[PDB]
This record gives sequence, C-alpha cells and structure tokens, in this order.
Amino acid sequence: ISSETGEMGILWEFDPIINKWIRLSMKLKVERKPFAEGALREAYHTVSLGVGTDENYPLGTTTKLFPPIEMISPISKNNEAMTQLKNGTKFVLKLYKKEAEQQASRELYFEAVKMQMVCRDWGNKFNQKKPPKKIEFLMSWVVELIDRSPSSNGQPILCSIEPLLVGEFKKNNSNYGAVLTNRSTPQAFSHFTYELSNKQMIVVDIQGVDDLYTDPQIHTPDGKGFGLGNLGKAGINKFITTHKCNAVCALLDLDVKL
Ligand SMILES: Nc1ncnc2c1ncn2[C@@H]1O[C@H](COP(=O)(O)O)[C@@H](O)[C@H]1O
Ligand SMILES: [Zn+2]
Repeated sequence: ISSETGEMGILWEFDPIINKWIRLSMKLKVERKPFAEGALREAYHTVSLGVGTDENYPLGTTTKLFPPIEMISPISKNNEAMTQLKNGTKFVLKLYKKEAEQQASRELYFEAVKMQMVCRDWGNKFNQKKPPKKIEFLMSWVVELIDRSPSSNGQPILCSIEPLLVGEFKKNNSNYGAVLTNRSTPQAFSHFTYELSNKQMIVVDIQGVDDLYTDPQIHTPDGKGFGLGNLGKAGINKFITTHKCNAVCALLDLDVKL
C-alpha cells in the first residue's frame, strides 16, 4: 500500500475451487471522467496503489452480513489480486449509471462477479478440448469504495474492477439472440456450454478484445440467479433460433440439433 494520494477500498475475490470469498483491501486512483459506457454502467481508468489485508476494517456483526460468514475464507494470504492488481497496474473500474442505480443491490455486485468466475471455468473447460483459438475470461472483483460518502440511501458505494483490455473492443453476441460478428469461436463457445452442461446453462454476451472476454451473461432454464440479465428459457431459446453451429462446433463434435 503506497503512501501516495488515492482512496481506500475493501477488495473481494471469489475462488470457485474452494467456493469461498477472499476479503482484502487496496488503494486506487480513479480518473474523474469515464472513458466508455454500456447500457447500464460506465468504465473508468484506474491505477492501483497496492493490495493489502483487511485487518483494519473488521466485518463486525455476522447477522445481516452479505456474503454470509460461512462463505468467507478465514485466510486470505493467496489470491490473484496481489499479482494482477499490484502497485502501478492500470485497470478498469465500473460504476452503475444513476439511474438505473435503483436496480443494483449489494447482492447483485457479488452475483455478477461470481458469474464471471463461473464463465472463467468454462473457458478452461473449453480450452482443454484444444480448439483452434483458446478463449479466456478476465478476473473480476467487487470493491467497496469506503472513502466515498454513502448513497443516502445510507448504503456505501460499490463497484466492480477488472484488468484493462488493449485493442478494439467488439461484441459477438447479445443475451437475447443477436449475432453481431462473423467469428466462429464465440458462437461455438456458446454452442459448447449449452451442450456440455446438459442444457442447465448457456453463456452468451461474448464480448471483449481478441480472445480475451469480459462481461458475459448466463441463462438457466429456471431463470434463477446470475443477475437480472438471466432471461431463462426465453434467453436459451432465442439463442437457438439464430444459431448455426460452425466448423468449431463440428470440430468439438457438438450436436447440430439443440
Ligand atoms: N476490460 C475492459 N478494458 C477496456 N475497455 C472495456 C473493458 N470492459 C468494458 N470496456 C469498455 O466499456 C464499454 C462498456 O462495457 P459494459 O461493461 O458492457 O458496460 C465497452 O463497450 C468497452 O468499450
Ligand atoms: Zn453450434
């Protein structure tokens, strides 16, 4: 943690193989104006001023705590943040637009970051089949900007952070059936997660730079979890109407009927 001018934050990393959250702290310097925007959020350039422990900021009460205490690792010595967010790193911070900040609760920040980590595992499962192009999803973290005056409201300011992508950012499909590029690997990764999960999930909203992807969305047949972008059977079926499995689908031996 550098003594340089910045702001403090509580840092949250999710580890799927142990299925627990890792609680940390960091200092960061955010630019005043955003450099890009989506439908719901704005993105800011940020520089890391160091990652440390959370010893100075106790959780206090177990009751009403989210995420719950049983989902929190008691040891935080190992994590991705210490290398990928080390002092000097340039990264990206994302805030919700006001409005609709009204549709962003504390649970949805953690649910969104857990969803990206889940998609990150599917990328590794995809890469084990040795496709022509390997895909990879970026890390993602929840950060509580504790130095910023709470929404009033009375809730602290939350955000998500992730590594910086350098290059042309392109969206390949949406979360409701659009096919926006001629590339085969993004659609085939979608034709892949739906079949290999036995139709329990599909990963769409495949976007990013080259084969580094971020901000995916998951549909599940019951429509539960994975945020408000989970359109259930409708989202799954909408992908099937516009999908043509391709040479990558064929190479992965996916079923041409869905
Ligand atoms: N990791 C990233 N690195 C650089 N630019 C990004 C990144 N994520 C999102 N963006 C930009 O921010 C915009 C908003 O993305 P979204 O997160 O979908 O609202 C995108 O259209 C990109 O131009
Ligand atoms: Zn396919």
